[PDB]
Amino acid sequence: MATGPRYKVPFRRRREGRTNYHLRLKLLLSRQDRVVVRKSSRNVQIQLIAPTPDGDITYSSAVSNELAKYGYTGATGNTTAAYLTGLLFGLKSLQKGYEGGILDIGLQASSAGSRVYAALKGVVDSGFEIPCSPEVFPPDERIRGEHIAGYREESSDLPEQFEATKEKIFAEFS
Amino acid sequence: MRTPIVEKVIVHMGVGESGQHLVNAEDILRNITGQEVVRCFAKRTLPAFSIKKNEPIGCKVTLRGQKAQEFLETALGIVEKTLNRSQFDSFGNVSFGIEEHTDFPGMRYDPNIGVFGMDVTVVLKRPGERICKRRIAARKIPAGHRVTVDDAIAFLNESYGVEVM
Amino acid sequence: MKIPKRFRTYCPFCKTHNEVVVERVKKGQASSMTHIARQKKRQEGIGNSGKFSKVPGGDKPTKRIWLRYRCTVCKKAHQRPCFRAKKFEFKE
Amino acid sequence: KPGSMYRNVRQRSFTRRKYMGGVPGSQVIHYDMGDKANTSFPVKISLIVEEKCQIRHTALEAARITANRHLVADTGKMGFYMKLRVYPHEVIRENKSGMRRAFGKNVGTAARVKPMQKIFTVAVEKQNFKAAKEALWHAGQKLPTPCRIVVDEGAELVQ
Amino acid sequence: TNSHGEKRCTRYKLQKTVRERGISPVSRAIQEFEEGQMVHIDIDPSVQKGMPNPKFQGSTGKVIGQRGRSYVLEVRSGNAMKEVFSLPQHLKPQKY
RNA sequence: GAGUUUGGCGGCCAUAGCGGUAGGGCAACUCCUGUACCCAUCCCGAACACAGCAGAUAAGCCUGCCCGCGUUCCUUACUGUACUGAAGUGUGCGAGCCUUCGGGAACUCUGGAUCGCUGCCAAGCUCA
RNA sequence: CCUGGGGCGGGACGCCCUUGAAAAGAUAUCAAGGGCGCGCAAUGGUUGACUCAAGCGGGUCGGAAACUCGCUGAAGAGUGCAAGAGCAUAAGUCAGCCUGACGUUAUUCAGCAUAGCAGUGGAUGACGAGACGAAAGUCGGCUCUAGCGAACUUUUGAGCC
RNA sequence: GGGGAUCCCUCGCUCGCUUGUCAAACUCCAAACCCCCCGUCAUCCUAGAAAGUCGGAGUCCGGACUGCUGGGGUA
Ligand SMILES: [K+]
Ligand SMILES: [Mg+2]
Ligand SMILES: [Zn+2]
Repeated sequence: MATGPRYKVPFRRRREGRTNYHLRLKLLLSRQDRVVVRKSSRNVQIQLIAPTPDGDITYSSAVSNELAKYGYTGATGNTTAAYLTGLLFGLKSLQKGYEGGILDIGLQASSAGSRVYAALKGVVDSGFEIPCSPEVFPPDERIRGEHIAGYREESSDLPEQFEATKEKIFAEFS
Repeated sequence: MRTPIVEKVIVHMGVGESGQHLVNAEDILRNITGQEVVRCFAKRTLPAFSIKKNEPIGCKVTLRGQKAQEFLETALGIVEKTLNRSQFDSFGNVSFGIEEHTDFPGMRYDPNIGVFGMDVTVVLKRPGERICKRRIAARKIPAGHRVTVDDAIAFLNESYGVEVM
Repeated sequence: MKIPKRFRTYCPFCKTHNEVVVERVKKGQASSMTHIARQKKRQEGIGNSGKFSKVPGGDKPTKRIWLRYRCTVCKKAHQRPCFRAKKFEFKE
Repeated sequence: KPGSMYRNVRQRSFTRRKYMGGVPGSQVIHYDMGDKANTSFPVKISLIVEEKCQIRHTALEAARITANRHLVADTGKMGFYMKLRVYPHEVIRENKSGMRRAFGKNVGTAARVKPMQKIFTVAVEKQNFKAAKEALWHAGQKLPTPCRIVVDEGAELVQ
Repeated sequence: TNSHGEKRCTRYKLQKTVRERGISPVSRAIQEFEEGQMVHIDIDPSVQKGMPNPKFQGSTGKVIGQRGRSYVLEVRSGNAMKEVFSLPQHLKPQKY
């Protein structure tokens, strides 16, 4: 709303409402690569991003779309998919050589048992070192997909297929 | 997707003085809404009301969903489906102040309690106003996606048959 | 200003955070057997006594609140540099 | 108190009235004379000072009074438009003891004008050019600076 | 009378331009300088920690070490060599 | 392997803002549908959160355009003006001002442009 | 003692901000505007969630004075107190949990440019313990710059000589 | 909100678009001097740069010219 020469417009990423620069400053002071976990309504995405004066650089990247080749047919936008994507991201980053980072959830609310923390647990369980406290993780049953009992009978196959996708994703990086 | 759905319906009771009357007003409002009400606090001490800063004055409750629809239909029945142009906001919002809480079935007049009036406000939005309410990527909705007064009255007719005089 | 009577802080001796009770420090009576008291009695004679005939000076507008922090576990107190308040109470 | 006291500019501005106390109000009442709602006056002459000086509000008021009297007498009550362009913004002070704590008390206001700066502008018809010229000449006699009249609009309409 | 505080005569020195007020770009806070590098001291008023004296505003210092987040600079002040500690938010590399 | 669409994180932080106009979604995003659950409301599944078969490009988002206000840059006039570094047996009754050599605006004006540019990665795709 | 002689008046006699001060720094006067000799277990720390002032429109003797809804609103508010500076997904407001308003200790700044000088004060560290928080971090009080005092003496604290 | 029962009608401030003026302690702008650093030429420097240590001091009544519209002041 540029009223005049004395008006101050925010940064572009702040105008778009996509970044918190105070949090970003707090995260950059680590001098560690950020494990950037973002989720849309239909899938979840994880990145390993290091800062540069010219702009952020990404080291590793896993999306929910990559799980479907390993034998996953459930929804990509729930806890099991988020955990599996986190596991794949951690294993891929270990293959690349990068093995440390801090969790960057950005503007996403921090809620125990969230998809973000399921992806975080998947990253942790792959050996990828990242500071955290276990109380924010989802229960292991709902990482397996016990919410399938809610309304859908077809969702009842989520635990065994989650185990199968997990074992195949481990095998790809074994 | 331009049908002006009902974003929320709000019932507010501005008693102006706390105490037993405030509790009775909040209980009757919660009874007439079927939802917990929340106390409104004054912002400037005034010797006319003899109140201080940050002290309970009234109560209001936000209703969303079929509860809002049912309360809105009852409240419009109390005015007999009538609502004129001056009631409406400049952007599709209305409100009107009824007097007797006795018009809502399920509550009895009390000689001690008296009769407290209240004002009801329903805010008309469009399907997608989450853009200015969600946390991430929050953008102001354009002016072409807001709701006009004539659009609001047309919606009220086609949804409740509440004629506007 | 008010300070709590008991709060958790660092004990320099046990080297941990324990509950500590705050106690106001009372100034003691000066001993008559200290070297300055003996010197005053020795310099007492006929005439001016030097520094022992000085009258005590004035006072600052507010004095510091002399507080002592005793650990509830080791029962040892330590005293820190303290604030300067006109009115001081304990929060109970 | 002669105008030669607060006449020369040797100092910085003294105008921020929230950091001072008690300025006497200005004597100049109006700043627009004649017919204020007329703009189709073809001839427009102005009085420009030719030195950097400070003009006290009383000098401005005296010059304005004399010029306005001459214009009203000659061209009539609405045969002219006259504008006093400058406002007295500077606060004049005086030291009223000796040189100890000599920072003065506010005694008046003055306009700090630059060389070639317009003080008064007069707009009249073609036939009243010499009367406006004469009135502005009388006004400049009340000012603490040498002055000169210039024709701003309608030079070809006079000669 | 006139004081002797650190913030003496800092009205415009420690002021921001109109369209740079607020949260500063965070890239300036995570820049690294090598030993012996020449950096300018351009104090950011919004970063109130690790700020050198305004007397060293506008000076180029040589990086001589690091003391945590801050950098130790050798900054010339008149005819003396002063050791100035600064967070990178107030620093800026010299460009050749 | 080159480019594109979309998504994520960014850099510079209005040349990017405010406003108006016309087009798009196969994937992606999104609005959107619910509230068994993890999580939530000083009341409200509005938000946050979770789980998502449909509907939808009306919004967000993207692409095209518009000089309308704001901004930024150029151009002409103002103008080598204002101011100013150095020097001066130049000058004024004075407050001051001038000449030479060297720097040099701001505002306004004439006419233009500016309705962001850009880094990393990923995924769909378009290949010889 | 300062002092446009001295005296009367006053304190420009300690500390902090703006101007003076001439776009690095320094810079005098009984120069101009002034302020401080405090207040606060919350008016402090952290996390989460929110966004302020003021207008416009809607709402019942709830008046153009209350409370509430919507729109506009980079801040026109608030941040304890001078002045200046800083701050908006906050340095502001509310709430949850807390006491880092922690013991010890090293440098370098700046009082005191350049360029010696003190009690101090303020930045960056180290050691030892913690609070909050997914973590990153933040916290050595209250956004930054005022709120204070040598030697000797006594009293108090811990352990020693 | 100023003037002599339908507040029967008169209108000062307040908010904008144009006009005219301002600022030590205003700034959307913005020089010339100047300051730190880098390179360069120039000058000094092994007949000793910069740096360091030690011996001896005087000095802390200044004044003037040319500028800074320097501040104060009628001057
Ligand atoms: K004298
Ligand atoms: Mg004397
Ligand atoms: Zn203890």
